Amino acid sequence: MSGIVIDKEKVHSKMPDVVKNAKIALIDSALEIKKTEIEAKVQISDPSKIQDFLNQETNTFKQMVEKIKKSGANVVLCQKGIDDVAQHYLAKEGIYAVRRVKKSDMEKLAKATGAKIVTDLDDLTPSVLGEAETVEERKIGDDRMTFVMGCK
Amino acid sequence: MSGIVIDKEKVHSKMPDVVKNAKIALIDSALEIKKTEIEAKVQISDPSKIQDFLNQETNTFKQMVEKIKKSGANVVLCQKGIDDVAQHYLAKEGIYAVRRVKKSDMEKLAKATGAKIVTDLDDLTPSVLGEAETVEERKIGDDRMTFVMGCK
Repeated sequence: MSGIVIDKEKVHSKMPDVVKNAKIALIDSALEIKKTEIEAKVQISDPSKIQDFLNQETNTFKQMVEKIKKSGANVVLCQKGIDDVAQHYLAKEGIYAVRRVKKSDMEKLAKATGAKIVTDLDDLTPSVLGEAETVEERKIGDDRMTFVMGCK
Repeated sequence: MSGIVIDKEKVHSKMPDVVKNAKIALIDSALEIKKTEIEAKVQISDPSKIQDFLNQETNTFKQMVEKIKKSGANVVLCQKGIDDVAQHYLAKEGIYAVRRVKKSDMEKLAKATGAKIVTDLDDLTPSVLGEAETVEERKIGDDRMTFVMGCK
């Protein structure tokens, strides 16, 4: 019982309330494509290739999000936002996810869990993850916070 | 040998050069989603649901385009543009497709083939198609035109 509390709650529904022996993935990168990248890439596209382009992205993205499960991670604390496509997948995988985690929390979590805050998903591997005996969400007053306990 | 010539060529590659006993689908509707509908629907969306929305569209669209094969049509002459996603599918189905067909040509084709120019895909059925002994593309001088012959 040594830890970090985070005033954030799991981003999704059917995500676990508790995770015993958590393999924590600290992602500094955003698990979502900015409205500006898409709008810009859509405007500059030939009218006929808009849907083709959009499919390539959603597939690349789904392939990229999947690199989280492949690392064996069962908990992912993202510094940025996590979009709905990424929320659903992580939910089905039973992965506990939190978004908009403060930079300070990310740094603390890093040192307390021995995880390496990755800025890109192709760098997410079993070795850059953090360890913690238990990661869980609970009601603390009128707030739902995330508790990272037993920081190994 | 009675017909309509169209100064347009098949929109795709691996589409047939000839179609014997053509079952012609006259589509007044566009087989593509306007850049403006998407850009607008993307801007007004919550940043996180952009990709979800985009997937729903591509699937609805692919389901809608498929209503062409289901009618038994082997030739589709669209009054508007046909996007790349729609070009590929039609190509795999061996369906001869042409886009940006002039309104006058559409009306002529209608009366000469007995087809009903549909403005919506859910109205495409075996009965609203036209008949023609042969629909084919060929080089006429420095142009590649479409010839609808044996108009039944």
